[PDB]
Amino acid sequence: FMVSLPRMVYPQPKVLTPCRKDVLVVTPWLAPIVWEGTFNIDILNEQFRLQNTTIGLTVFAIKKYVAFLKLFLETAEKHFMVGHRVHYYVFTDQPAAVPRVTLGTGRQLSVLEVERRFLSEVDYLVCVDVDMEFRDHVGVEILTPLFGTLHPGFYGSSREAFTYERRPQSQAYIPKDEGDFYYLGGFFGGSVQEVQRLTRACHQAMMVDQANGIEAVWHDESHLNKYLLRHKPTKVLSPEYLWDQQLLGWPAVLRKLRFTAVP
Ligand SMILES: O=c1ccn([C@@H]2O[C@H](COP(=O)(O)OP(=O)(O)O)[C@@H](O)[C@H]2O)c(=O)[nH]1
Ligand SMILES: COC(=O)CCCCCCCCO[C@@H]1O[C@H](CO)[C@H](O)[C@H](O)[C@H]1O
Ligand SMILES: [Cl-]
Ligand SMILES: [Cl-]
Ligand SMILES: [Hg+2]
Ligand SMILES: [Hg+2]
Ligand SMILES: [Hg+2]
Ligand SMILES: [Hg+2]
Ligand SMILES: [Hg+2]
Ligand SMILES: [Mn+2]
Repeated sequence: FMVSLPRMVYPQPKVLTPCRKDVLVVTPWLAPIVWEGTFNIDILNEQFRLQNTTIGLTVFAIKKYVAFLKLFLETAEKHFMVGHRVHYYVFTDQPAAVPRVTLGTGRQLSVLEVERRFLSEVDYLVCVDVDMEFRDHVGVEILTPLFGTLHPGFYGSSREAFTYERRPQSQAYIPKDEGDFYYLGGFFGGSVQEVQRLTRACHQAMMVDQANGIEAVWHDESHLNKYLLRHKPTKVLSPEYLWDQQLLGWPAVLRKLRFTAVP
């Protein structure tokens, strides 16, 4: 049950004025593609807060990667789901190496040394790479049953150029005439149920490939793309959500660089 939104004063949307004229803002299966300018964050924040939404953010930090945790968490505190309940899940082989980062109210962190727990603790799961930093707003506009993010190096490429797994012997196989977009393995998420369905599917597919003596060209990312091709995401995030300014600069089409690679 969703309660009514309170009175709000904001610019009236204009039916005869496109949001963005330079980019596709909706997929052929009617899923919004999230770009700056397409959403009113005040309306969205209201909608999700009225649901007392809790977002889980998962990251793996093994070996030398534990060094990226401090900046990742500090910047997440400044830009990730601020105002909402957040639960960080850090999977690491070095529990004692996790930095002591100060968190805002309503936010907590759990260290898991290297399920049904996520189903009882959070509403949405966001899975990202740790060697990154938030530089701008990453909020509830991304929440939906299942979302993928456009790879910053292939958003303008034709499907034929996509680095999908091309060997029929692999479960991640996608022919040259198939494919919507090339999604990043480093930033995906959705409801706990949908995320677990995706990871369960990829885990099984990778096991089959392993038994068959084959390894997808881009590992988990290849399987993720196969899954999202066959199970269309309900929202697609623009490259604003995972960029590398060092390797790609700051194009005009990107009004904001929200989450980026650490040099
Ligand atoms: O030895 C590793 C390799 C990868 N990772 C995690 O997996 C992510 C993605 O792999 P990686 O960053 O090495 O490649 P990229 O995805 O940067 O090409 C890393 O950012 C970490 O979050 C890790 O913890 N230990
Ligand atoms: C995930 O890659 C990045 O965040 C940096 C992208 C920089 C611009 C060039 C993008 C294409 C080459 O990057 C590599 O692409 C392959 C798939 O073809 C994998 O996604 C690699 O992780 C990525 O580094
Ligand atoms: Cl993860
Ligand atoms: Cl991840
Ligand atoms: Hg708009
Ligand atoms: Hg995850
Ligand atoms: Hg998969
Ligand atoms: Hg997998
Ligand atoms: Hg996957
Ligand atoms: Mn990475």
